[PDB]
Amino acid sequence: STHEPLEVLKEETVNRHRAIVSVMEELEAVDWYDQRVDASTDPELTAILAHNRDEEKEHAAMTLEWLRRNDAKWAEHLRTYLFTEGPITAA
Amino acid sequence: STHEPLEVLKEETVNRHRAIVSVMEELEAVDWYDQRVDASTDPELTAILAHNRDEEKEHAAMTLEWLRRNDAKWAEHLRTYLFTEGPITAA
Amino acid sequence: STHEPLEVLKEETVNRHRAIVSVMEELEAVDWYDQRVDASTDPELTAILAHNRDEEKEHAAMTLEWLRRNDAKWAEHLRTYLFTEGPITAA
Amino acid sequence: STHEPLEVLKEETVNRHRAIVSVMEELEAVDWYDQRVDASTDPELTAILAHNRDEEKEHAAMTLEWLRRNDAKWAEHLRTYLFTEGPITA
Amino acid sequence: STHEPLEVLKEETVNRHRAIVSVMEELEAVDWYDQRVDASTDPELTAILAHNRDEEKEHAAMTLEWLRRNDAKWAEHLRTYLFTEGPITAA
Amino acid sequence: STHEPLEVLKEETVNRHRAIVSVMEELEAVDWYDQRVDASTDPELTAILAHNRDEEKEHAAMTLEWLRRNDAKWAEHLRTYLFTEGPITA
Amino acid sequence: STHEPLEVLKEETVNRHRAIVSVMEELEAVDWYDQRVDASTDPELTAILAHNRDEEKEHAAMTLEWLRRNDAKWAEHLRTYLFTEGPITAA
Amino acid sequence: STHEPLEVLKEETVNRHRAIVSVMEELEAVDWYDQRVDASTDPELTAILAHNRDEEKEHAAMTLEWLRRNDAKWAEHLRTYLFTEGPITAA
Amino acid sequence: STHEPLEVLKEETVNRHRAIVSVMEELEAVDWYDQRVDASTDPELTAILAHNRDEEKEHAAMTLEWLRRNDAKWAEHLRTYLFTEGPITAA
Amino acid sequence: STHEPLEVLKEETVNRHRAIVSVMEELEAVDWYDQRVDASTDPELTAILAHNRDEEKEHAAMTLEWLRRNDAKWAEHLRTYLFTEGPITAA
Ligand SMILES: [Ca+2]
Ligand SMILES: [Ca+2]
Ligand SMILES: [Ca+2]
Ligand SMILES: [Ca+2]
Ligand SMILES: [Ca+2]
Ligand SMILES: [Ca+2]
Ligand SMILES: [Ca+2]
Ligand SMILES: [Ca+2]
Ligand SMILES: [Ca+2]
Ligand SMILES: [Ca+2]
Ligand SMILES: [Ca+2]
Ligand SMILES: [Fe+3]
Ligand SMILES: [Fe+3]
Ligand SMILES: [Fe+3]
Ligand SMILES: [Fe+3]
Ligand SMILES: [Fe+3]
Ligand SMILES: [Fe+3]
Ligand SMILES: [Fe+3]
Ligand SMILES: [Fe+3]
Ligand SMILES: [Fe+3]
Ligand SMILES: [Fe+3]
Repeated sequence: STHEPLEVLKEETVNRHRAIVSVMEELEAVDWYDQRVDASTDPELTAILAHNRDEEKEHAAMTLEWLRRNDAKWAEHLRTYLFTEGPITAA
Repeated sequence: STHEPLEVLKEETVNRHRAIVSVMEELEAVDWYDQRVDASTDPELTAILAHNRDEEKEHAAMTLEWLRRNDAKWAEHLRTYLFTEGPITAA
Repeated sequence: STHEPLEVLKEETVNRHRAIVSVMEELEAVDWYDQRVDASTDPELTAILAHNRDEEKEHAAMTLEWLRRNDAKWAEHLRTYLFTEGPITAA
Repeated sequence: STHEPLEVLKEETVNRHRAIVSVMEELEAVDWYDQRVDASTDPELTAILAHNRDEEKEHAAMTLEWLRRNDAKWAEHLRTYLFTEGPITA
Repeated sequence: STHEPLEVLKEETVNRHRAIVSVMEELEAVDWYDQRVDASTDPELTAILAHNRDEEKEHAAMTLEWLRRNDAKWAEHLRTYLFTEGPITAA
Repeated sequence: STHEPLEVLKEETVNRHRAIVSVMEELEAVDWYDQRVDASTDPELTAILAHNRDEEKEHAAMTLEWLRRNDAKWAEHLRTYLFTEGPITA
Repeated sequence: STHEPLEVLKEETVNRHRAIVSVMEELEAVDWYDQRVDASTDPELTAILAHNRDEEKEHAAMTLEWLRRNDAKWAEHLRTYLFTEGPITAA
Repeated sequence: STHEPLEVLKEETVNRHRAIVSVMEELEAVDWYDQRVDASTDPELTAILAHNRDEEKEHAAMTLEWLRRNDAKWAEHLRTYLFTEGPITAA
Repeated sequence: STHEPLEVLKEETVNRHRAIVSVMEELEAVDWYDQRVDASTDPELTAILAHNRDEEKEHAAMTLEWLRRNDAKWAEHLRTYLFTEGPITAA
Repeated sequence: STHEPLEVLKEETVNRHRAIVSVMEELEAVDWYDQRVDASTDPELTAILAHNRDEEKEHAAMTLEWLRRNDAKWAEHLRTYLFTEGPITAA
């Protein structure tokens, strides 16, 4: 699932790939579940969709913390913007 | 680009969809660029790919902070795991 | 996200569609996470990937149980095969 | 059809992959068929579509049972929720 | 799932479409299952795969007979070639 | 275009794959052409579309006979339903 | 199957779209069948594949003639290059 | 980009594949551009789109002539139908 | 082809969408033709592929110029980097 | 991610491939972000989307300048059309 041949990729690059596509898949699941929660017309299904939705956010956060500990630029930019106040574009 | 009809989705659900697919696309770009950075055999191109790569991480971080500010469970789970030490699964 | 126009689909068909597509996506996440667990060369990442993997199995089982309660034929066939011993093809 | 090279995957991982994608494909067929059953305006076709639909559930159930027998946490989590009463999120 | 808008398609064209895509999907399942049957290294799984495989052929055959009964050229061409002997291109 | 590596597939399996994918593509063309025939507002084009459509059916029927001759379960199930009368789900 | 909404498209444009996509699908079948013909290890199947292959070329040629009759620039460029000798880039 | 492994394909088959997929891509560009021409509400863009469209037809015709010179059935079938008069299905 | 409903998109956004997607498709064609030029083993075909390739670049440049003239930020950023000589990341 | 096998492609072809798909992805991001800016009903999100949008144009422009410096026909055709006056077609 990589775009370049594995023999020219550094191991750390490939591990970061694994982490990044995981976050991508978690975000997609968050998004789809939230849409299904709004549209669902069954209360028992809605409670299940909403529970799964919010656990995906936890999955994403864990993997994003791993990216942060293993990439100086993820560390730098996440530190600049996360948990701030005032206009996000002026930080 | 939504899986459910727009008329049954809450406004904040659609705006979070816009933000979430944006973060997904930034992540994809990070990964793609980093792979091309490893495989490139032209250092002038490599310099452009790496420059672009790291700005995508900033675009992702900005959008993630917006999500964090506009979604309680994103705020909760990001607070739990980001900028921690020790085992990520037990934070 | 349906193959037929929503206005000819019964309400229950559309809810089962939401549940079915959720189980599909969970199964896919299990499989992909398990492959990344095998291939990962970073122990902290591996711990995270395996943690998320097993929670997707729980998201799936919760949704399958909803399908079972809301579809007589799922109930019948799941009852026949799940939690049995001996040859599966002979139950 | 795997995302990681086969030489780094354990045999058991690959067999579970085969089962898992089988279940996915059965689920998809159940959903597709059910929608076509609702939309179809020919009763003879509808009968075929519905027949096929419910046999895919059986295909899915059989494959899922194998998965369950060959993966400890599938077995654990399915045991928690399947054939229960009261709120599923509990 | 139609290539043309439903509002210009005749009802019977749309029903034949439902049948054709059904057969297409069955054929795909037969093929994927057979490939998994050859590659599987667990005999209990292999037996299930083979079982499912052969029932997809029956799903296809039922739907093909519906097409034969509802389309005169399907009827003509299936009668010319199916269950014949000697060279297929010379029937 | 196979989901499993070629080195573990039997030769006959790969040939059936060639046949099956051919039939799938013929069916897709039949369907696509029939929709275009319905939507077309040019009679000369429609005539071409309809002609091509019905020849795809012949392409499919030929390849389907090859499968019937080379796969016992295709022979069995095709024989149960094809050229029959009364309700198909029986 | 169009990229723009049908009500902004001229009728004739939509009919040329039907013809063009038909030719595209015929070309694809020609290519795939030809590849299957080279790879097949069953002579009887190969004869069916080659027979079908060459009839796709006729389906394509027929539809292409309609295009030529209904589009002045198709007529111009097909006239310039088809059935010529010497270097194609110098026709 | 081939469906069969390159080692079982004849060189000529692969060159024909390169030409066929080129024509397919040209036809797709012709169609897409023609749709954007009808839909555009900017005349300067429209003139560019129309210009590109008609040059794609030329690219297709050139490549189609190469196929004709390198494939007996293309030569046969193109000769039968192109630049004819009266009903196309009857040449 | 758009990701948001057309009725919420400004007319100029939609026209820029048409141009942007045209450039993307032109770039794609340049890349694929260039790959086919390298791999082709028939010199007559290679000459056609190379000719078409280089015309796609002209199609892209024309459309890129339309974007330059109709979008302030494209104009600003293209002006900064196009037709320069020093190291690209420092302009 | 190439359509031809890497061992038949020149090094320069593959690096141009890396730049071109990068430009394509940048163009796609510009378009998607621009559509989201129009549709967004959250002004704080809109400002992030617009910021990111315009930085993608800069990423594209850098990469495009690299292509211009490494491909004689890109340089020739870009020089013909960019930053010109009068009708784009007649330049
Ligand atoms: Ca997913
Ligand atoms: Ca992208
Ligand atoms: Ca390992
Ligand atoms: Ca059975
Ligand atoms: Ca399927
Ligand atoms: Ca049965
Ligand atoms: Ca096709
Ligand atoms: Ca009509
Ligand atoms: Ca294209
Ligand atoms: Ca200068
Ligand atoms: Ca250079
Ligand atoms: Fe998850
Ligand atoms: Fe970005
Ligand atoms: Fe999940
Ligand atoms: Fe099935
Ligand atoms: Fe089936
Ligand atoms: Fe055909
Ligand atoms: Fe055909
Ligand atoms: Fe072209
Ligand atoms: Fe072009
Ligand atoms: Fe970018």
